[PDB]
Parts: sequence; C-alpha cells; structure tokens
Amino acid sequence: KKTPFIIRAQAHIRRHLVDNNVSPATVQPA
Amino acid sequence: MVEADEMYARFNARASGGKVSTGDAMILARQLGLAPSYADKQAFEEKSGDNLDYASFQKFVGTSTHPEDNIEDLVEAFAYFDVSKHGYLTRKQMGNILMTYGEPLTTEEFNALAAEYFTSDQIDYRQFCKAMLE
Repeated sequence: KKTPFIIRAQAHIRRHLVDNNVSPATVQPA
Repeated sequence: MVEADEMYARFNARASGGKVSTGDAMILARQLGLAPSYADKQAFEEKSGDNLDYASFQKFVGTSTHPEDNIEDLVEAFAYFDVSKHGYLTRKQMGNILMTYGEPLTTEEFNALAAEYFTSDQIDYRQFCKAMLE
C-alpha cells in the first residue's frame, strides 16, 4: 500500500527535474 | 489550480496546430508546478486521446493537481524500507526504492536527482520528501 505514495514521490522528483531534460515520455510501472 | 495565464502561455508556445501531445502536457504540467504521474497520463489518454486542444489540456492539468499529497504519506512510504529504523536511508537504499518500485526512475533521472538533492550515505528522507513537495 506504499507504492501509490512512492509514485507520488517519483512524480514530485520528476517535477523538480523538469529543466534537466532527463525524464522519459513513458515508464514501465512496477 | 495553477496560474492561468502561465498555463495559456506555455500551451500556446508548445502547441502545433493548436494542440499538444499528452507527452508535452506532462512536461508543461511540471513546469506549471504540478506532479502528474505516468498513470495520470495513461488514464487521460484512455479518456481523451493523446492530442489535446487547450480545453483538454486544462482538464489534464486539473487531474494532475493531487491535492491529497501529504508529507506524512510520503515520509512513511520511505520509512517502510527503513528496516533498522535509522531515520535515514543510504544511497543504495534510496536508489533501490526509486529505481525498482512504483514508476521507476531511469539511471539518468536518478543520477541527476542524486547529484543535486542527495548529500551522503545518510539521506534524511523526511527532509528529502519536504524538498520534493516544495
């Protein structure tokens, strides 16, 4: 039940990396 | 909601034929200060397709607001992996969590993340989650 919040953490990470030009368009979830 | 004239400006600058892809919608949403998940992207594509006019872009940005986000839910997600209850996680532990579970970070993403935001082999995940929600 922690996975949904890991995803939120990862989404906020990606929000802060938006200027870094690193994030893919698609991710294979786990 | 985000700042409306910024939303309009960024959409118009990214648009081609008055539309943006959901892939670009993801980027613009982040630039606007939101944290859409890839699940949000897939959900919206199944609902409204992968090419958005401004009205549909506004709606996508809407589904990406996640007002339910709360520091305690994030902190405790990391705490679950804090096996020995140290109050911190090692770079290894952070890497394994973030690149294995959920919507895993690529090594590109993780390496960038670690460069700016990580400081050692004792990552205070409370303070890290605070920073990420900021």
